[PDB]
Parts: sequence; structure tokens; C-alpha cells
Amino acid sequence: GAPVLPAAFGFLASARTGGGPGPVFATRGSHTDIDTPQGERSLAATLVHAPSVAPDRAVARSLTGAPTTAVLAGEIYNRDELLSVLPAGPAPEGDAELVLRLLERYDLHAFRLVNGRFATVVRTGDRVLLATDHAGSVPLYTCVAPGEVRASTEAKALAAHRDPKGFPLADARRVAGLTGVYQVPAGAVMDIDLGSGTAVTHRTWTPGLSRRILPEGEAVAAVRAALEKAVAQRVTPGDTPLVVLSGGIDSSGVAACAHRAAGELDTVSMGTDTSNEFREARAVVDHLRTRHREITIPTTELLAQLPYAVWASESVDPDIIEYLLPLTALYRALDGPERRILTGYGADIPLGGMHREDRLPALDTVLAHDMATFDGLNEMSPVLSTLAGHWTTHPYWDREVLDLLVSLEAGLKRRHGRDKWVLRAAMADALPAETVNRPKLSGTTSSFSRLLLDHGVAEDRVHEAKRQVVRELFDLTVGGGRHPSEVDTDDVVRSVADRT
Amino acid sequence: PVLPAAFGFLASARTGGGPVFATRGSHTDIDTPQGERSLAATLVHAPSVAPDRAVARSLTGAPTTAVLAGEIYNRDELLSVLPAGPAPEGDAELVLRLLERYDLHAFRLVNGRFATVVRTGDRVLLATDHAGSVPLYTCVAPGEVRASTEAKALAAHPKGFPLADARRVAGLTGVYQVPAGAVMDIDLGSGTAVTHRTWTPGLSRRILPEGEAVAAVRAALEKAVAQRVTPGDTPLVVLSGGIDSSGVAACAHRAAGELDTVSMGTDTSNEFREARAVVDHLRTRHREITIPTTELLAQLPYAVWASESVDPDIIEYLLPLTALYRALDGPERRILTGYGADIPLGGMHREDRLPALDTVLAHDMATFDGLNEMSPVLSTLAGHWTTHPYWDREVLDLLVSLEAGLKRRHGRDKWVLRAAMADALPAETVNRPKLSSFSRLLLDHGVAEDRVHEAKRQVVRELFDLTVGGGRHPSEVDTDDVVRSVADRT
Ligand SMILES: [N]C(=[N])[N][C][C][C][C]([N][C][C]C(=O)O1[C]([C]2O[C](N3[C]=NC4=C3N=[C]N=C4[N])[C]([O])[C]2[O])O1P([O])(=O)[C]P([O])(=O)OP([O])([O])=O)C([O])=O
Ligand SMILES: Nc1ncnc2c1ncn2[C@@H]1O[C@H](COP(=O)(O)CP(=O)(O)OP(=O)(O)O)[C@@H](O)[C@H]1O
Ligand SMILES: N=C(N)NCCC[C@H](NCCC(=O)O)C(=O)O
Ligand SMILES: [Mg+2]
Ligand SMILES: [Mg+2]
Repeated sequence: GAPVLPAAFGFLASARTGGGPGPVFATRGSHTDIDTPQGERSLAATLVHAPSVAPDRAVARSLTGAPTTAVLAGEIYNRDELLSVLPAGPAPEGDAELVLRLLERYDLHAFRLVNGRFATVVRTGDRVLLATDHAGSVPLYTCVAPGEVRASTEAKALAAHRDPKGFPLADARRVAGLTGVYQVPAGAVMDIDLGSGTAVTHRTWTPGLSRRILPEGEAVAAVRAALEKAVAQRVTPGDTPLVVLSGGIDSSGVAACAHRAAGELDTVSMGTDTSNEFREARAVVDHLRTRHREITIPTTELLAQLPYAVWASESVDPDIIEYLLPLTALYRALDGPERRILTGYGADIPLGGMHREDRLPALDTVLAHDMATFDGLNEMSPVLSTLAGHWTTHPYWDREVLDLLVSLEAGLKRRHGRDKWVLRAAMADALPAETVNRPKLSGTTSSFSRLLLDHGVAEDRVHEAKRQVVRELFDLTVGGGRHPSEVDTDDVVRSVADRT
Repeated sequence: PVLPAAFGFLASARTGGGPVFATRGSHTDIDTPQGERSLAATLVHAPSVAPDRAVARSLTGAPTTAVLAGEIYNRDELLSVLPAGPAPEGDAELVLRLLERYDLHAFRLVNGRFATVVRTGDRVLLATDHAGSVPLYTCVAPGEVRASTEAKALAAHPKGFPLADARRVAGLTGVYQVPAGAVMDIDLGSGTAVTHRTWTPGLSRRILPEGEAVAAVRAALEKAVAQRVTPGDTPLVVLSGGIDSSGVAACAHRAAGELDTVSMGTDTSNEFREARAVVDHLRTRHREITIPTTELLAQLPYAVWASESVDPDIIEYLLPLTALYRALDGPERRILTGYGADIPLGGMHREDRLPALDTVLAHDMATFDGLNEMSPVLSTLAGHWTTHPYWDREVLDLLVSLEAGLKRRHGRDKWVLRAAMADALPAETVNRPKLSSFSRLLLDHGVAEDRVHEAKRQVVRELFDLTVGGGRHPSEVDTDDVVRSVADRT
């Protein structure tokens, strides 16, 4: 009875003094322009959303008949908490309206209260607000100049224009490979004066730098409770969600929580002609009695996802692109209706899932560095899945779960010789023993690294070779306006190798 | 011990080459086992305490020496993450045990009121508590690291490269103040430093129903105060008629089972009547001290000398507090204050509309570092130790995080704190809302508005260059002439 997918996946909005640009998105869906009642003084916007579901809940307007409009891509998770701090009403219907009602009470500080997965733009008179969620999980880009502000959930839609009129902004980073396009920082709200094109940015969240010791038993129960809540908030009542499942504790944990929340669950696992964790996942599938699907794709197909992954994430970090190849392939391979998907992605970051020794200092060093450098990588962008029409959400990076996991002392993250111990302990009563204490996972190269090595690229120049390949795929797809389908990936890789 | 093992220090680590503090107390130079290649230091402490617990040594990793000024409050928590069972002697040793397990990240775990310097081999660590409540300064050059809890001891000296992530002390040269909530990792040989922040104000806000918010605030304050009260010893609370100090008084009384209070007044105003209500409700041993406005202003050079602050507004807040600590009679005391509660709770906010409350809150939290308004020297200059419950790391994190509607609610300021103490204080106290001698001084010497706030900055800066920069005792500074010169200079 309730909408299973967000009211809108993305948008291209515009606020200009005068004038009057068809959006090109990687995100799949209907393109619907919102009404512009105040004419040139209104906020113009094209929303990309789930076909057949009108995007009404992604737009909100003034209740006093004034020039104030808000557009929101994504969704909010702590709705009951937010509803509890609002005056008489009326009861907001949709997240854009919830945001607007909150802005009426706290102005821009409203964003310090929201725990969600969204990107939003608001125009009030000649003031424009742009805001991201705490982790910038829904990328938001902008082109600001005196008299005109353009904002979009995909940089490519802003670059599609001839020489975007975008200039430097406080806290906003210039997008490499593009001109005039800047990315709004994660956990922030930019307050823009339309006339001058100047902006003041306020951060609404930042990774904790301190660590808090809690009674052991309590810490473990707290992690389980927070994960259970975050997952429940992400599951639509009346709809059985899909969990992308691996053999690891991360995705297994989300599956256990999701099954409890929905009463039933669907799971899917992807594998290649070289490796898979089908047996490991089946252990959880049988334990939970889920409707499971196994998908095997040749390595040539997985690597064929290179341009799609770059095009969707608009990221140029080769390491990140590699993590995304498998997921990009999985989302495109799914058959049937558009799904609400939950993943165990991200757990490794605050927990130092890569740490491999009992010594704790290096774990905190890496963790702190990771939390200070995730912004701009766009690794959890919804476009990765929406390019195929599916919505994805990541429980481990829920603001409450994230704050808690980041804050725990290192001895809880690496213990008894096991990685992410606190998470394994938190779920030890909901999963089979083998899943709970099976090590995270020696000479094995990634298929992307293998691809360059198979081209005869010296192994010490492979990583830089991968960086150059991605860089060129970005220039063709995001900067050039070329569709992934039109990219001769082989030629690109061959070219980079021939110059290495 | 009722007082910390050390109030402050002047330390150094170099190759092989005393101090004068505002802090009142004994001086003890620690042993130098490794000779010229060890950590040399002069600790200033209460005559009644052994400085031993303020120094710890070990051979773990390399010859190591730690010096710590102040104290740690979440000791039980810290002890819970350590191996074996040989409990540390004091806080300096506790830090050393933590460093062995988490290295510099150990500081991300500490909730205290301290400043510490550690030398392990040719590596030097300089660390402050989350709020930098105990100022720490340093001079860093290749082969020479000097650290002090008072810039004045470092100003009295020649060399000291620029430290990027730290702030230069006003007027002084080569002297830097270690940022709050940070640990500076220095390589002695190269004189290069890397600074890691171990705490930062939360920017997000939390939503909680009244009942839970009220209960959490009460529980957090009770704990932070219990941690600050020595078992067996009755503490002293500097009490005004306000909810902040009253809230601390109620918690300290509960924790100590007894309580000593003191309120100060001037010939201009006082809150003796307001405080009396609380004095009787908790039945404490109360004392009222009235200081002439003339004596209040005479504190100008003492407050600058002790706080080493150049901020006129902060200096004015500190004049009465400084007069009070110096006027206290009897033995050295462990004192708790309700200072700082207005910052995270937006105590100065006067409207029901919330936007401005959060704007000022975020700004205040991003700019408190360097003001030194809660420095222990303000009270130790008179032998007394102060600690501030509201800026306890746990209490602070909680109060800062609360959504504005819990701070301004039912038309009352700092609502959640008032509600949290409702069942421990008289109704009038929790219900009475929150609601310049210095200025009057300058106006007497001739100076217009828009020229007074400015002139005050010049007076404060002059006193600083004299007492902190020139190593001249406050008792030797004519605050009358300082005003004179600065007066006929605008
Ligand atoms: N940083 C920033 N931004 N700011 C800062 C500011 C500060 C504030 N406050 C104000 C000033 C002061 O001083 O204050 C405090 C404390 O101290 C003490 N005292 C005072 N006075 C006095 C005292 N004692 C005794 N006597 C006299 N006279 C106390 O303890 C306190 O706590 O405070 P206040 O605020 O002023 C008062 P209260 O008490 O708190 O109450 P209410 O409620 O009215 O407020 C801050 O702190 O923040
Ligand atoms: N082959 C595959 N099949 C199904 N889902 C997959 C997958 N590879 C990755 N995922 C999803 O993408 C996320 C990224 O995660 P990874 O860290 O690489 C494995 P993990 O499932 O998190 O377990 P682990 O990190 O404890 O080993 C997972 O949480 C999972 O939901
Ligand atoms: N942003 C980063 N620093 N890293 C993102 C990596 C994504 C990571 N999965 C792979 C496991 C690993 O090798 O860390 C995760 O947290 O799901
Ligand atoms: Mg993982
Ligand atoms: Mg106060």
C-alpha cells in the first residue's frame, strides 16, 4: 500500500533571474518537470523517477502561497523522530514536505537532524539551499554564477551544457575533468544568494574523532540494535526487500535483520567464471529460508562493466571502480520488477575490515584516514543501481550505525584474532556459526589488474594504468556525453597499455 | 590526594644543553636517567602533593618518560581496556599504558582535564584534553622541543620553526599553542611535526522525547561531577543564583554527602539571596564574599597573566572569578564550577525562534579554542584547583547534540538542564530565567562607543605583552596608566 521506491531518484533543478536544456541521466526512469507557478521566480526542475509513480512526494511548496519550493531525491529514515519535533502541521506527506516543515522551525539547521539518503534543493525568493545527507550518499553537483544556480544529482547532466557557468564555492570541490562543475560536500548545506552567486556552507555532520569505551556486552547489543533499526527503516512495510548477499558477515548481517523486519526475504548472489561464494551464501540462505538467486557472469562481462561503473558513479578512483564492477553487473543482470535493494556495503570502513593484525594502532590510523577521505568517491551512489531502475540503500552507513561503529575503541573492531569482531558478535545468535566466525574473504589478483597484466603491463605500473583507463572512460562518458554502450573499452585499455 | 599530582610544567628534550609560573605551588625537577637524551622537566604542584603520580617511565618500545598536568576522569573505563592487572600508579602511568596499546590514538579515548608531554626515544608527543582545558604551548626546532603549560615560561626563552597545524601565541615568536583535542607527533631530529585531532564538536543534532532527554542530561552531569569529587573530601562549589552552578552544587552534594559553597558580590550587584535559597535547600557551609568594583578591575593584569588570553570579552568574564579565587581563605581547595553550560545550551538565546540558537551554538563550538577561559591557572594562581563539569567530554557531547527545541522549550532558556535538576533544587532556582565596570573605566578616561570595545582590546593586549611577554608580575603593573596611555591613543 506504500510506495516501495523513493518519490524521485534524481533531478536537474534551476533557479535563474531570467532566461529559459534536456537532462541526460545515467539514472533510468521517467523525466517529469515540476510546475513553475512563479514563472522565472520559481524553482525549475526535471525529476527522474520510478515509471508509473507520480513524483508528487518529491516536491513541496509554501503553505502561504509564497515563492518557496523544495525538491528532494531519495528518502529520509528517522521520520517518526522528525515528526515529533514539528508544530501543529499539517502532517507532512512525503520527505520533501517533511524537509520544508523542518526548515520552517530550524531553517538550515534542519539538516543537522535528518538521517537519510537524499539530495535536496530549495528555493525561497532569491535564496537557494543545496543539501546532502550526512555521508553525501546521494551525489549533488552544482553550477553557480551571479543570477543563476543549477543543481543536479549527476555531474554529467550539468556538463551536457556548453561550458557550464560554474565558479568556485565555499567548501565545494571542483570536479576533475569538467569545467564549471562543483560537488556539494557530504553532510552539508550551502546557503546561496542567487543575486551575487556567493555561498556560505555549513557542515551538518562530520565523522567522530574521539572513541568511547562502553561495557563490552552493552557495545555488542548496541550495534545489533542500531543495525536492526537502520534496516527496519529501509524496508517498506508490505514489500519484501532484496539483499545482495555474499559469504561475508556484512551482507549476512543485513539479511538477518531484513528477514526479521519483513517476515520474509529475497537474496541474490553474483559470481564469475573464476570465483564465487555461492556455497557460503547458501548457508545463510538455508538458515533464513530466503528466496535466493545465483548469477554467474563471465569475467569478460564483469570487465565490460568498466564504462558503466565510471559513467554511473562519476568516480575516477580505480580502487573504487573495482569494488563497483561486480555490483554494477549484478544490478543490470537482475530480472523482473524494480526492486528496493539493501546491501552490506560500507561496514569495512568504520570497522577497519582490512586490518589484518592484532596490533591496534594501525587500525585506528587507517580508519581515521578513511573517514576523512570517503567524500567524493561516490562509492554508495544510488545511480549504480538506478541505472537499471533498482533502488539501493546501505544500512551500515546509516547515520546512527555509522556514528556508533566509528566511536567504538579499536579493541572491539579487531579481537580474538578476528576482523570486525563486534559485528560478528552482534549477529552470532542470528546466523550459522560458520558465517559468524569465518575470516573476511593471497596472491590472487583482481580481474581488472589481471586484464592489464594480460596486456603485458609491468606489474609495478598496473595501478597507475588502471587509473588512466578509468580517467579516459570518465572523459568519454561523463565529460564527453558518450553512452557506455558506445565505448570501445578494449581499445581504451589497449591504448593505455601501448603507452605504458 | 585531593589535588592533581601536578598543575603544570616546563619540559624539554634536545641534546645536552628555572621557570617562573603564574601557577602557585612547589617546584620539583624530575630525575634525568637517560641524562642529556631524556625528558627534563620542572613540575609545579601543590606543596601538599607528591609529584610522583604526575611522572611515569618505562622501556616499552624505547626509553620512555611521560609528564602529565591535571587529571583523568574516565579512569575505570580506561582501565577496562588494558591487559594484565598491575594497575597504574597515577594518570601519567595510565597514559603510558594506553599508549602501549593504541599509540597516539590513546588520546581519542581520554575524558579528562589534562595536558601531557611524552618522550619515547627521539619521538615527542604533545597532547591536550578534548577541550584543551589545560593550555599547552611549545617551541619546536630541529633537535629541540620545549613544552609548557604556560606560554610565559617559553617566552622568557631563540629558535623554533613554524608549526602549521598550531596557532602562534600573540606577540611571542616561535611559540605555539597546541590545539584543543589534539596530539602533536614530533620527530626530535628533524623538528617536523604532525598533528592529529582526537575530538571535535558534533555538528549533527539528536532528537529525544522530553523524559529521555531530561533523564540523560541528569545522569551525565551526576557522573561527570562524581568523577570530579574526591572520595572523603568535601568539595567547594563557586555558586551564583543561576541554574548552572546550582545544578553542579546539587550533584556534588549528592556525590560527597556534604558541600561547601561560596558566592561573590560587588558593590554594584550580587546574587546572595538567589544562592541562599540553594544553600539552605542542600544545607551547605556557605560563605559570601563582596569585593569592591575597584578591586575587581585591579584584577585585569592578573587575569591576563593567568589566562594568557588576549580576548577582552573573555578577560571581563574572568575578572570576578579571578578576584574570588584570590579572596578565598583557608586551605587549597578542589573547586567545581558551573562554567560553560551556556555555550552548548545557548544560555544567551532570548527568543522562542530556534534558528539563531543553533547558529550561535555552532559558531561558539568552532571558536572556543585559544580563549583559555577554563584554564586551571585562573584558580591555581591562588593554590586552588578548578574543574568544569559542563565541559566534561561526555556531558559536552550530549548537550551539544541536543536539538534546539530541547534547549529553548516552554519559553524557558536551557530548558533540559532546568528540567533535569527540577527534583533536586528549589522551584524558584530552576524556574528563574537566565534573564560594564571595565567600560565605565575607559569612559572615565575619555573614549566613545565603537571605540570602547576596541580600546579594551588594546588594554588587554598591553597587559599581556607586559605580564606574559615581558615576564613582569601583575603586582608590578599600573593598570591605571595602561588605561591612560591607551585612552589618549584613540
Ligand atoms: N566561549 C564563549 N563563547 N562564551 C563564554 C562565556 C561564559 C559563560 N558565562 C558567563 C560568564 C560567567 O562568569 O559565568 C560562570 C560560572 O562561574 C561561577 N561564578 C560566576 N560568578 C560568580 C560565581 N561563583 C560565585 N560567585 C559569583 N559571583 C559559577 O560557578 C558559574 O557556573 O557562570 P555564569 O554563567 O555567569 C552564572 P551561572 O552560575 O552559570 O548561572 P546562569 O544560569 O545565570 O548562567 C558560560 O559559562 O558559558
Ligand atoms: N558477488 C557478490 N554477490 C552479491 N552481493 C555482492 C557481491 N559482491 C559484493 N556484494 C555486495 O556488496 C557489498 C560489498 O562488499 P564486500 O565488502 O566486497 C563483501 P561483504 O559481503 O561485505 O563481506 P565481507 O566484507 O565481511 O567479506 C556487500 O555487503 C554485498 O552486499
Ligand atoms: N572508502 C573506502 N576507503 N573503502 C571502500 C571499500 C569498500 C568495502 N568493501 C571491500 C573490502 C575492503 O577491501 O575494504 C566496504 O566497506 O564495503
Ligand atoms: Mg564487506
Ligand atoms: Mg552560566
